[PDB]
Amino acid sequence: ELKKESESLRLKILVLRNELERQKKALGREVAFLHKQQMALQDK
Amino acid sequence: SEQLQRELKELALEEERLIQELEDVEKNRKVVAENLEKVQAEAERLDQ
Repeated sequence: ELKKESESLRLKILVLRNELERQKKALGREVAFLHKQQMALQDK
Repeated sequence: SEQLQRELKELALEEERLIQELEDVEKNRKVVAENLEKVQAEAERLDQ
């Protein structure tokens, strides 16, 4: 049943997009924190 | 019916690309954690 298979994939996609955004935002924070610590070590 | 079959194939490729992208972000987060721990381990050495 396509209409169901289509809807299933659309919902899976919506959830993945939201998940990808949250993880990208986490990575962004983690990179900035790593860089801060790397530079702190460089600087002192 | 044809269109909707072509549609289904394109949605699967998009779903797969999002899954791959999430995988790749996790790969990145893992490296960042590993490198953070090495920097912290060295900082702790110096602070003693």
